[PDB]
Amino acid sequence: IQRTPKIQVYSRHPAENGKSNFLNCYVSGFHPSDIEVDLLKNGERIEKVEHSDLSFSKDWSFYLLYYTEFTPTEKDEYACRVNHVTLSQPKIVKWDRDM
Amino acid sequence: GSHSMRYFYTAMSRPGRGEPRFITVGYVDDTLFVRFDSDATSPRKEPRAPWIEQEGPEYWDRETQISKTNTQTYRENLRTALRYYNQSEAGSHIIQRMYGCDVGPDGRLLRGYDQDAYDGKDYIALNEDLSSWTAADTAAQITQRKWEAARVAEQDRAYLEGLCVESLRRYLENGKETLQRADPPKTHVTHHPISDHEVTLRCWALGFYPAEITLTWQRDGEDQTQDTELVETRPAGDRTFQKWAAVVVPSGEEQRYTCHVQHEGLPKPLTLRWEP
Amino acid sequence: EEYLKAWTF
Repeated sequence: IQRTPKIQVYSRHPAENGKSNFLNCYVSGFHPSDIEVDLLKNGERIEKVEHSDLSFSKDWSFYLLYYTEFTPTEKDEYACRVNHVTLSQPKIVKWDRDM
Repeated sequence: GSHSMRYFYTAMSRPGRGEPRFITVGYVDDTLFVRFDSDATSPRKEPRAPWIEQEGPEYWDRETQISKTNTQTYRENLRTALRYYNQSEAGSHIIQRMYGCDVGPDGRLLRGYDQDAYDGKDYIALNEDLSSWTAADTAAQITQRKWEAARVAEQDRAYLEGLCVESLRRYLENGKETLQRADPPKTHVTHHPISDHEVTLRCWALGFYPAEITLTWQRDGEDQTQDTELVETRPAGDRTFQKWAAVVVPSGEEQRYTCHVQHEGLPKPLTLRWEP
Repeated sequence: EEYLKAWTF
């Protein structure tokens, strides 16, 4: 009836401090389709984040990619914050350049 | 190689917030090429890949009309599904459809699809014979009865054997630079101590297209399925995909582990190890 | 290219 989202946060290219890149939050495996996804820089919502058109897998579960341009540094923390009907509270997943 | 074309419909009711939203996306393999959204400012079929942009104005008008008619069809379907399942008008429900065709290297039909789901569960599907239906329940059996009476399967077969493989052939030629180019994975193994006597070995695959890939770890030549963490293949946003597989291994034992990579862009499967 | 005919449930 309801399926909770899988969440992955990662970069388009291998991370290099001071080098412009793309920050991605991929949400997949969820049903129904309504979902709220924010990208965060040091806890604050990044503006003008774009996302892909709603699509789904062979098992009917939905997926979306949210993305924004970013220049990673040593100090700055990034994350993805996701809410869905299956979640009683928003789920925050931190960006780790090794994942 | 072998190729697929698929259209994916999502129709989602939203009582109190207007008529149900209808979205269509079309793919060749793992490449989005067309989209329609009923909530768009001036809804029409829009190109999403450069090679579809050479289709003339007649193509776009015809395709837009199909989507506008579908918006109404799938809104009716949502109303009908409410009735067949004895559901209230207060709730939000979803119908999905996927349909299209697979072809081989020679471009001939391998198989056709036309499947619908209701609230994420199978509803009705065209069988591989393209001449009969599988209904998931007594509600879908009503639809099956209607579609048998109307000879819907024959009309789907004609599309799947004709226009579906005809347009896919054309798209593959027009998009040959990209659609018929496999990008192999760029691979490497990373090594991170977790603790004194445990390390994580993570095998990475980056920059590959299409999305289909196999990544596995072996220890002493034996598959390590249970103790491998494998993430879902994920889009990079530049057409390509990424994936990794990780295993936690005892310190000093790293050389007993091998990562194996299979992808259509590789002429032979690759074997990788941690390289200190 | 899509198919222009769709029958309802």
